[PDB]
Amino acid sequence: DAHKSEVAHRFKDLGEENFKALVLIAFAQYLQQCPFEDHVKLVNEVTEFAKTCVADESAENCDKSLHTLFGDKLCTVATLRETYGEMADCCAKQEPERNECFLQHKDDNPNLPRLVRPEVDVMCTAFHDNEETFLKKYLYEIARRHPYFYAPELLFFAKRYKAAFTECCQAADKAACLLPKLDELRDEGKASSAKQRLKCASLQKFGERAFKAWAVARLSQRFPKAEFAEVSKLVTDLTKVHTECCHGDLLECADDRADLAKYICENQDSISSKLKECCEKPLLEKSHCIAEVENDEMPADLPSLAADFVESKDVCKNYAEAKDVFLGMFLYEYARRHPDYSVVLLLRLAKTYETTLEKCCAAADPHECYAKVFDEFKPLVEEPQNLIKQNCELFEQLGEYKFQNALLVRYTKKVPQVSTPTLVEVSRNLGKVGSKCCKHPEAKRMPCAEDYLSVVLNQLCVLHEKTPVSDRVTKCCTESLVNRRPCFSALEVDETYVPKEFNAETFTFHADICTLSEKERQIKKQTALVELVKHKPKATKEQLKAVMDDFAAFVEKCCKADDKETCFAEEGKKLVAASQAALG
Ligand SMILES: CCCCCCCCCCCCCC(=O)O
Ligand SMILES: CCCCCCCCCCCCCC(=O)O
Ligand SMILES: CCCCCCCCCCCCCC(=O)O
Ligand SMILES: CCCCCCCCCCCCCC(=O)O
Ligand SMILES: CCCCCCCCCCCCCC(=O)O
Ligand SMILES: CCCCCCCCCCCCCC(=O)O
Ligand SMILES: CCCCCCCCCCCCCC(=O)O
Ligand SMILES: CCCCCCCCCCCCCC(=O)O
Ligand SMILES: CCCCCCCCCCCCCC(=O)O
Ligand SMILES: CCCCCCCCCCCCCC(=O)O
Ligand SMILES: [Co+2]
Ligand SMILES: [Co+2]
Ligand SMILES: [Co+2]
Ligand SMILES: [Co+2]
Repeated sequence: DAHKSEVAHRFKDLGEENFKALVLIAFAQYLQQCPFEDHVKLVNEVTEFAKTCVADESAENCDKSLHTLFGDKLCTVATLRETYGEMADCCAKQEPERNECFLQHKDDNPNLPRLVRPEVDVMCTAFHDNEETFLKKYLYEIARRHPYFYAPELLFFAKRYKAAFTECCQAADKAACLLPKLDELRDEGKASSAKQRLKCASLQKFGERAFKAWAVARLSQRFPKAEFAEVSKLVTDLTKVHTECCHGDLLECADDRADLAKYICENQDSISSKLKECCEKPLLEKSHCIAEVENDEMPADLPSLAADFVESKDVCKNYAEAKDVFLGMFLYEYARRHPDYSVVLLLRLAKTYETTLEKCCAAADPHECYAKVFDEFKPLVEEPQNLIKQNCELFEQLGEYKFQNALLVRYTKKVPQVSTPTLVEVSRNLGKVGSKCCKHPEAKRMPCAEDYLSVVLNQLCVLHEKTPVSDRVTKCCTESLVNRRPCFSALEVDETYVPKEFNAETFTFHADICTLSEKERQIKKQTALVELVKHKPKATKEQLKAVMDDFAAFVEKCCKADDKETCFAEEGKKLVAASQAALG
């Protein structure tokens, strides 16, 4: 509907709850150093003003744009120059430039102390006694630490956090219930943040064409019944939405997503049969629902790709008159028939086909030259499939924890220069990827692995390039995204590496380990295993196994011993000397 007041407009569309939550997020992301109660006050002022406008749109300042009003509120902050320095100078600018000014002065890494997780009982009491304040303080705390995380997506995590507390605080064992859930949500939060940045970094580092190629592949998988023309229309729209979201303006990004959501829901008949329930959903949820929609089933009578792309005599002619449209159609056709492939695999095939057409269409006899291009696809398809069966079989033999340890040893041996915390975190996450994706049937394993492997390898690459230690990791991280995982898969053992000198404190343990959680204990042991491998990198899988066995016995025994701490000391020096002798 037409509206005199934009803020009254947004308010009625979102509802009061979502509005108040998003305003809090927006303020926390722009003013990261201001305390909670000042933010609560601002939220309440903006919210009370919104409701003035809902009641009377002819009221003072209700006609103003939400950008103008938002900037106006920031500029009423007293300590703005004293706290944010030159951000105060934004206030001397007219509104087109002012929001741009403010947006540039967001601090990606604010110097804020790590957010500590309270005990389960204190959280549950806080949740019980003061639900609104509990949940909003933390929304504030997370938003100010993540100024670029898309606010509506953060709102969606907050609701799952709320759900976890509702269930687990009434449980018999609260901590056994709650802490796994909070660990999952944190992982998904770190993953969502990873993807968002990775989209923008891909788009800038590699450009639209490659971005669109990725999108063609994925949308053809999701929507195999759609005609190429429609897919291409969605890709073009999807590419522009990303472009404007990567600039970081919330309203712009939200409006764009909701336009694309609106388009897709009006054209369900031309896109997918799986959009129905998504398209009934309210504003913020609809775009989010559509992003996570499941693959539609493929049409029945699908011709072979050979006809248009190998056997036609007009392959070169059709290619030459529009190369990207032709390659787009190739990718569209291949992808829609193969939801079981990774997008990157599909892009490798499309790039192979491109390379082949480029040379073969310049040969005296093209039709001959390019007649067996589909043979080049066999190894490309094989390579990821092999690793899947190979890792998921090993996962089934060992279980998550020991699978993780198998990885620790493998990757420490390959890149021993990486810091111990990084190797532990990456190997654990890689372990979970196996734990999650290996449970799927074959058809679903490769897309699963690609998605989760993408965020884990992003997190590694992000960590690494802030503190570089290995050129080989650098090369894998700075390569094309299509080649990133194969580059990492190709890393060999570093036979050059000179062992880390012995540090007795690293391999001394204490009685505290017995009472720690399964998670925390595993981490202390995994830390030690990395260091063991770094100190003895020529140790055989079987030699380490013997040390790992003796260590298990050491823990088990000293955790039943009366005097725990002298056990750990006395037996500990024994295990260490024996191990040193063993691994010589
Ligand atoms: C989107 C966030 C909304 C509210 C979140 C409430 C959760 C608070 C408990 C976790 C605090 C420490 C962070 C963590 O390790 O999980
Ligand atoms: C520890 C806070 C977890 C909150 C999860 C919601 C999404 C926020 C983005 C990523 C949060 C954790 C990032 C970090 O470890 O610094
Ligand atoms: C290039 C600066 C504007 C950033 C645009 C925001 C959208 C991307 C969200 C990424 C959040 C993670 C933070 C980071 O990795 O820098
Ligand atoms: C709604 C987003 C779908 C279209 C994605 C655009 C192409 C960018 C691909 C590069 C980033 C990969 C991250 C991921 O696996 O999600
Ligand atoms: C950086 C490599 C990205 C993948 C390259 C695949 C090449 C074949 C696809 C050509 C681009 C199609 C773009 C489109 O029409 O949407
Ligand atoms: C884009 C810069 C200013 C953003 C903050 C404006 C103040 C209201 C925020 C909440 C309402 C809009 C949220 C949305 O539609 O996604
Ligand atoms: C696979 C179907 C595509 C439809 C998704 C529409 C939403 C556009 C994505 C824009 C990304 C903004 C950042 C984010 O929400 O993570
Ligand atoms: C580290 C164990 C993860 C569990 C699954 C193994 C993944 C191996 C295949 C990787 C495929 C990703 C997509 C691709 O590069 O084509
Ligand atoms: C510091 C750790 C770097 C090494 C870990 C990255 C490698 C994981 C990607 C591939 C995992 C499944 C297939 C494979 O292991 O080749
Ligand atoms: C050569 C230096 C002395 C080594 C002392 C033993 C430390 C290695 C134990 C860590 C691995 C145990 C993990 C497990 O399988 O539970
Ligand atoms: Co309207
Ligand atoms: Co009660
Ligand atoms: Co625009
Ligand atoms: Co080198």
